[PDB]
Amino acid sequence: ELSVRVPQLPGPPDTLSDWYNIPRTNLTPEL
Amino acid sequence: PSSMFFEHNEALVPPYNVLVDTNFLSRTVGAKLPLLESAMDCLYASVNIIITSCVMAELEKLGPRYRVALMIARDERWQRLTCDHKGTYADDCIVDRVQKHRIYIVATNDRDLKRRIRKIPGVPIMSVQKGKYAIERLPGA
Amino acid sequence: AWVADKARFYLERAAPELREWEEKEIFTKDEIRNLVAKRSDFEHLVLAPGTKPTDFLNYVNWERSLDRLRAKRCARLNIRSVTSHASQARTFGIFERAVLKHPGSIELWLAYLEFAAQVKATKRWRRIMTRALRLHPMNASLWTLAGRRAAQNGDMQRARAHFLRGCRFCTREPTLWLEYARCEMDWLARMEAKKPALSGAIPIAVFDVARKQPFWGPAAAEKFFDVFAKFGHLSCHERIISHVVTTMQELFPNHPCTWSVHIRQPLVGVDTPAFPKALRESLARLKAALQSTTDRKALATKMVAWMDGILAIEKLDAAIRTVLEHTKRSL
Amino acid sequence: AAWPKAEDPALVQELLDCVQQASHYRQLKKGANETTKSVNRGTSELVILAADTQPLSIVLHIPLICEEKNVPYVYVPSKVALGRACGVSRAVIAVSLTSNEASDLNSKIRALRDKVERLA
Amino acid sequence: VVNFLLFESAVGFSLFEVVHQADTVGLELPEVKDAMKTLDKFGKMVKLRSFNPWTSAAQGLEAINLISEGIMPEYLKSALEMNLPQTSGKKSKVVLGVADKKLAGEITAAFPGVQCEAADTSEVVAALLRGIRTHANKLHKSLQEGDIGRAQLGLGHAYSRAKVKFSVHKNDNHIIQGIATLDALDKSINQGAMRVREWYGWHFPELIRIVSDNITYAKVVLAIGNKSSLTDESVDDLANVLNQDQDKALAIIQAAKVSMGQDISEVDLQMVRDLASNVTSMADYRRILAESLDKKMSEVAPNLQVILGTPVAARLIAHAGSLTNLAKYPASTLQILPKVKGRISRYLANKCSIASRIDNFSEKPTRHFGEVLRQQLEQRLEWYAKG
Amino acid sequence: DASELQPITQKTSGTELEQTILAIMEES
Amino acid sequence: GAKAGKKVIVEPHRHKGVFVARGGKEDLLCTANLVPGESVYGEKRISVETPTKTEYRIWNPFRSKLAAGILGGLETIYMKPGSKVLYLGAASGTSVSHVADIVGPTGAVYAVEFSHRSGRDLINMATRRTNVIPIVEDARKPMAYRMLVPMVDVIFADVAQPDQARIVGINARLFLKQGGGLLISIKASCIDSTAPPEQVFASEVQKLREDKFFPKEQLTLEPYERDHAMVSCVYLQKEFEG
Amino acid sequence: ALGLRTNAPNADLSEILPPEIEAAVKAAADISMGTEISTEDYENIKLLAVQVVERSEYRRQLAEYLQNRMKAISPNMTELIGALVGARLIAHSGSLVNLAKNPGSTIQILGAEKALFRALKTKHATPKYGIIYHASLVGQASGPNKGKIARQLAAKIALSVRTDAFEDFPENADDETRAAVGIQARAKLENNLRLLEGKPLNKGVALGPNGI
RNA sequence: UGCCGACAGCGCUCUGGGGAAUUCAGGAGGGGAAAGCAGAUGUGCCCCGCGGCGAGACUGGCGCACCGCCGGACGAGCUG
Ligand SMILES: [Zn+2]
Repeated sequence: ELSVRVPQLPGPPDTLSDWYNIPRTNLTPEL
Repeated sequence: PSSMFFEHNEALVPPYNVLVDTNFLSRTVGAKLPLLESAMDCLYASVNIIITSCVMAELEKLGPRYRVALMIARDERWQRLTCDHKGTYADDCIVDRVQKHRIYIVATNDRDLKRRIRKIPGVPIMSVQKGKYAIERLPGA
Repeated sequence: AWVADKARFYLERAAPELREWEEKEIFTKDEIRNLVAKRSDFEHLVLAPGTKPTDFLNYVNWERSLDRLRAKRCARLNIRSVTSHASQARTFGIFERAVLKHPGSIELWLAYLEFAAQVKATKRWRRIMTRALRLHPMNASLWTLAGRRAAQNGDMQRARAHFLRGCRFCTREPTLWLEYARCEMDWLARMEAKKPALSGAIPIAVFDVARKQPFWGPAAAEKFFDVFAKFGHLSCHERIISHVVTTMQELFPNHPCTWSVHIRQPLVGVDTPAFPKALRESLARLKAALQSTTDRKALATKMVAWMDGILAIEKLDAAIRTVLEHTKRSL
Repeated sequence: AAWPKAEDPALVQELLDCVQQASHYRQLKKGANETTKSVNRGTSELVILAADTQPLSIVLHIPLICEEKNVPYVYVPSKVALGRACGVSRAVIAVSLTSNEASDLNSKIRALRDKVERLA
Repeated sequence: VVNFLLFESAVGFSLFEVVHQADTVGLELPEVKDAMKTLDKFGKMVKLRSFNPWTSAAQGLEAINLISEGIMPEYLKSALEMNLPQTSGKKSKVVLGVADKKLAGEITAAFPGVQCEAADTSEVVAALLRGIRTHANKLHKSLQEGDIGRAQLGLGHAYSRAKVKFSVHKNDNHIIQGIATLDALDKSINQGAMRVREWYGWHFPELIRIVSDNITYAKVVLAIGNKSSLTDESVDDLANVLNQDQDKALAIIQAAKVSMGQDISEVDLQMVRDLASNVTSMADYRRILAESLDKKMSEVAPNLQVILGTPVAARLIAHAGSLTNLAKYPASTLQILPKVKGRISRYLANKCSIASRIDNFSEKPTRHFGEVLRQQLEQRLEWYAKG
Repeated sequence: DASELQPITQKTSGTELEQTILAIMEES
Repeated sequence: GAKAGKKVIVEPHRHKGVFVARGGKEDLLCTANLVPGESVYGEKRISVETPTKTEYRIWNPFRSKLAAGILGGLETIYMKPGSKVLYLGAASGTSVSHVADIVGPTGAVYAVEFSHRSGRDLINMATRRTNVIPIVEDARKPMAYRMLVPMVDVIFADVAQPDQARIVGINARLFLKQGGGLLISIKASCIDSTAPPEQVFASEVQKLREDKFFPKEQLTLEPYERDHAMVSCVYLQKEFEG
Repeated sequence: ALGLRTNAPNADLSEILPPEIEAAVKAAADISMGTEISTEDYENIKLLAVQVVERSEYRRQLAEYLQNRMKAISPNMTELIGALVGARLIAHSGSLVNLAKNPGSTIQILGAEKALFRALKTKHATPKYGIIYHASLVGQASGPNKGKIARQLAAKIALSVRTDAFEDFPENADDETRAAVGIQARAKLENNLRLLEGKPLNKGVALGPNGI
C-alpha cells in the first residue's frame, strides 16, 4: 500500500511536446 | 492590397468615402463653401464623409477662435470613425488608416501631406482651389 | 503569501488573554512560551495555501482542549475570575474561516454544529445550520439533524418547515421521508403523552405523496411500514396500519413484502395473553404467505430476518421457540 | 421537412425567370448529379430544388451539401415548371445556377439570394 | 445594486451573494479588467452562498431544455425559495443577476420581492457573471465532485442527441462492423480449414482425396475419432451430414480400410478435434451473422438490399463509410466505388445512388420503391437482351 | 433577514405535499 | 497529382500542432489525427511507422477557409494545443474535426450547428473524437447554451449570416476571456452584395471595433476563394494571451 | 458477464477480475455517453465474445500441449530454455536434426537473417542474438553481460540439441536422468550469471573534504 | 551543408576563441496554487428604540376603449 521508492537519479530535447512529439531526425544517408 | 491594379483602384465607387483633414476643413469654411454640396459638385457622386477622432481633437486643440469650423465639423449627419492609439496626430492617423484599407479619398490641403499620400499609389487627393474643389488622382471623373 | 501578517493579526488579538494568564499564577513562563509557539505554528498551518479540513479540526481541538485544561486548572487553583468567552470566540472565528475556505465538508460542518450545541448558542446554531443546508441541499443527515433539534426544542412548525423543504429537495432517497414520518409520529406521541391530530392524517398524507415519489418501491413501503410499526401504543395506529396495508395490497399485491406485512400486520402494540393469540394469528398469516404463490426465497429471507429479531427478544415458551426453529430450518 | 419552401407572390416566378435567363446565358447546371458536382466544386451561385418530386430525399440530400458549402438553396413546388422554365422537354427536380465575374444576371442573383436569405 | 446572482452550469446552478460590488462607472478601466482577471481580486468581490448539483443526467436534461426554452424548472424555484429571504416587494426588494431575460421575467413573476437583471442589458451584471465563468472551476473546487469537463461533454452530447433524435435513425456503425467481422472471420475460417485439412490428412489423406467442403471436412473429422474405430451410419450423423447409406459412408469406410497414413496419437487427435470444434463453432457463428445482418439490412436499407443483394451492397455501404456519405456521393463516385457493360454499370450507378438517398433520408423506410427499381433493372436487362 | 428559514405559508407552499399538510394544519 | 502511397516527409509548421507534409512534386497541409486510422470525410490521411499508431490527416484548403488562411500565412491563430476553442458554424464538422485534431486530447472544442442533419454528421464526428462537444441550436441566441459552454480562449467563426458582427459580439460577450483571440470568415457577397468587397471588409472591421475588439491582422484568402477575408483580432486588450 | 449499461448495477464482475476497478467501471457504465443499441445487436456482440474467449482458451490449451510435447521430444532443450523459444528454434530449423547440424554461432544468431546479412554484406557490426533475446535466461543479465550470456547460452544450447538429437536412452529411462545434461547446463550457467552480475566496480580513490 | 584553403574585401570581438563541471547576480516566458485580512467586537436572556416581513381590516380621489388604478392609515402574529 505504501512501499519503498526506487532511486533513478542518474542537452537539447528529443521529441516535441508542442507538436505531438515529432522525433528528432535520425540522419540516414538516404534521408 | 486586394482590388489594386497597378496604381489604379477599381474599388472606389460612389458612395465615395472621403476623409476630412483639419487644414482642408479650415480653408474650406474660410472659402465659405458648403462642404457636402461642393463635394457632390466636384465628384458628381454620392459621398459619405468621415472625420477621424484625431481630426476632431485637433480642431478642438485649436482655440475658441475656430468655433465655427468646429461646429461645422460636428454637424451630426456624417459618420465618426474612431482611432485607437496615443498620438492624436492627424497626418499619421490618416496615412496609417489609408494604408490599411485603401478605399478612401483623402481631402487635405498641405502639400507635404500630399507628397506623403502621393508616395502610396491608388489614393485620390481633394483640395479646394479657392473657387471650388479639386480632385487629383481619381480616374472616373 | 501574506501568511505571516495574517497570523500576526490573529496572534496579536490572542495576546491579552495570555497577558492575564501570565499575570495570574495559572501558568509559568516557559509554559507560556510553549503555548504561544504552538499557537503560532497552528495559525500558520491554517493560513497556508494548501489546507485541509483535518488540519482545521486538529487546531480547533487543540484550542478547545486548552479551554478545558484552563478550566480544570483554575478550578484547582480556585479562581473564578477567568472566563472562557475569548477562547470560545476565537474558536468561532476558526470555524468561520474554515467554512469560508472549505465549505464543502459535511464532516467539518457537523463538527461546527456540535461545537455550537455543546456551547449553548442556539440562535447562532440555527444560522450555521442555515448556511450548511444552503450549501448541501441533498444531505438527508443534515436535514434530519436540524429537524430533530427543532422537534426536541419543540418548535414544531419550523421542524416541519425544514423537513418539508428537505423532502421537496431530496427525492432520490426515501430516507428523509422515513425520518419525517418518524418525528411526526413522535410529535403525535408527544400530544398523546400530553393528554387534526385527532385524525392525525399526516403520515397517511406523506404516504400518499410517497406513492408518486421517484424512489417509490415495495421495499420502500416496507420500511415505511416498519417505522410505522415502531411505537404502536397510539390511537389511530391501527388506522394507519390498515391504510398502509391496504394501499400496498392494492398496489404491489403479490409482492413478498406485501405478504410480509400481511403476516406482521396484527402485531401493532403487542408485547401478555394478547401476545401468543396475535402470534398464532400472524402465524396463520405466515403459513398462508408461505403456501401462496410468492417468491418463496425472498419471503423466507424476510421471515428469517424478522424471526432473527423475534429470537433476539427474550421471555418466550420453549415449544413455541422450537416450532419457530423448525419453520426456519424448513426454509 | 422542406421548411425553406418558397411562397406564391411572384417569388417563384422570379425564380423561373432568372432560371430561363441562366439557361440562355449558359451559367446553369441541371439535374441532381450536375447540381451535386457544381456545389461540390463550390461554383454554384444559388441552388433551387423542386418540392413535388417523387419521394423528396434527393432534394433533401442536396441541402446537406448546401448546408456544408453554405449556398442559398430554395424549394420550388413544380418540377415540371422547372423543366419548362429551363427549356428541357423533361421535368427537372434540381437546378444550380453558378456565378461569373462579369454579368448583370449576377446582380439578379444577388437580389434573388438576398430575398431567399431573408426567407430562410 | 446587485445582491445575488445566478449561475446555471453543467454540473449545476449556484447563487452568489455579492460583497463589494463592481466599479460600474469604471467597468471600462483596464486595471478593472485585469482585476476581473486575477483571482486574488475578483474573489474579494464574489462569495459563494448556495449551490445545487444535478441529481441525474435526465434531470439536467430537463434543466437545459426548460432553460433553453426560457421556462424555469420547479427545483430551481425550490432553490430560489430556499435561499431568498421572503417578501413581496412593497417596502423592500432584493436584486438578482441572471443571464436570460426570459428567465428573469418568469422569476419576477414567481416572486414579487425580487428584481432580476438580465445580462443582456445591465452591462455590469453582464461583466460580473462573465468574471464568474472565468474563475469557474476555482470557485466550486471545495465541493465540485470531479471537474466540469467530463460532465460537460456528457451534457452537450445528451442535449444535441435528444434535440436531433439521433439513435432512432443511426445504425450504420452496427452494419459496417458487422461486415468487417464477416470478412475477417470468413478469412479465418478459410485458413483454419486449410490448416486442419493439411494437419489431419497428414494422418488420413484419403479424406481430402474424397471430400470437398472443408466445413464438412471439419464435421467429419470431429465425428471420426480415429481411423481405427470405423462404422458407416453409426448414430444420427452421416444421414444429415451427407448421403449416408449407399454413396459416402461405405466409400469412407473403404478409404480408411485401404488407408496407409500414419497412426495418430491421442493428444494429437485431441488437439485437432479441438481445432475442428473451434472452426465449426465459428462457421455456425458465420451463418448466425449472415441471418442476423441480412435481417438488419432489411431493417435499415431494404431497397439496396434487394436491388444488389445484402452482402455486396453492405460492402458498398462500408466502403463508402456511412449511409450519409453514401447518399452525398454522386453516382460517378459510386462508379469509382465492351460498352454495354459500361452503360449498364452507369445505369445501375444512377439507380443505386437514388435508392441510397431514398433508404437513407427515409425516417422509417419502405420496400416498394426498391421493388419497382429492381423491376426497372430487370426490364432493362430485357431491353439489353433485345438486340 | 435571510438568517433563518421561515415557517411555510400557503403563499410559500411550493409542492403538493406542502399544500396537503398546510391544508391539514389549517383545518387543525 | 498527389496520388496515394507516395513517400513524403512531414515537418513542423510554425503554428503548433499543424505540420506540413512535403514530398516529390507536392507540398500540403496536415495535422496529427487523434482517432488513428479512420477517415472523416474520405479525406486523405498519411501513415507513418515509427521506431504504427501515429497517423496524420491532410486538409483541403478548398474545403476549409481555416486551411486557406493558414496557407495564406496569417500571423497567429491563437489556438495552441491546450486552448479552449469555440467554433461558430459547425458545417457538418469537417474543419471542426481538423481543429479538434489541433487542440488535441487535452484541449476542447465546443461547436455550434443550427441545421439538424448537418448536426447528425456533427454529433457523429463528436462520437468519434472525444475532445469536441457539439451544440446544435441557434448561434444568434447564446443563451441557448450558456449552461453548456465555459470560458474559451479562441472563437473561430464562419457562419454566413448578415448580422455576423452583432452575433460574434454577443457570443464574445458571453464566452471569451479577457484577452480573447478570434478569427472570423467574411463572405462579402453574403454581407453586402452590391459593395466593393474591400470596403465591405472595412465596415466589418469597424463594427467589430465598435463591439470592442482590436483587429491585428487581415487578409484575402484569395487563391483559394474569391471575395473572402480572414480577419484576426483580439478581444479587449492588445497583446494576445495575458 | 456484464450485459448493457442498463444491466451494469446488476452485473457481477468480481469473479473474473478483482474490485477497485470493477466498480469504477460501474460508475463508468452509469456515467458513460455511449449511445443505445438493441439486444438483437448485443446478441451478436456477446456471441462474438463467446467466440473470442473460446479462441483464447483454445490457444491456452494449445500452449499446454506444446510444452508437454516438447518435454516429450527434447527434454534437454526445454530444461535449458523453455518450450516456446525451443519451438521457435525448431520451427526455423525445419526439423530437429536440421537444427542439430547447426553450429553454436548459428544458434546464437538464429533468426536475425536480414540484419546479419546486411551487416555482413556491407561490413557493419553484427547482430548479437536472435530469439535467444526473448528466451528466459538472458533477461536476467545486463548489457555487456547480456552479450556474454548470449554466447554461453548459444554453445550450451547446441550441446543440448545434439544430446537429445543423438544420445539414445534405454527407454526405461526417467525424464530426469534423460535431461541431466540440460540440468547441469542450467546450474553451471546460472552460477556464472550470478557471478558476472556481482562483478565489482572500479575502486576509486576516496576523496575527503578538501581535495585530500 | 566534407576538410583545408594564399592575397584582398567585410563582419563580429578583444583580461584571445572553445568545452565541461560548479558558485553567485539578474532577465524573459509556461503551468500549478481559493490565491479570497473594505473596515477582524463571546454566548444567552429580556426590556427599550428603530426597521422589516406579515394574516386581516379600512379609506381618498381618479377612471367619455371602462377593464380598474394609484394613494393614505390601522393591524393580530413573526423577525432584524
Ligand atoms: Zn487615429
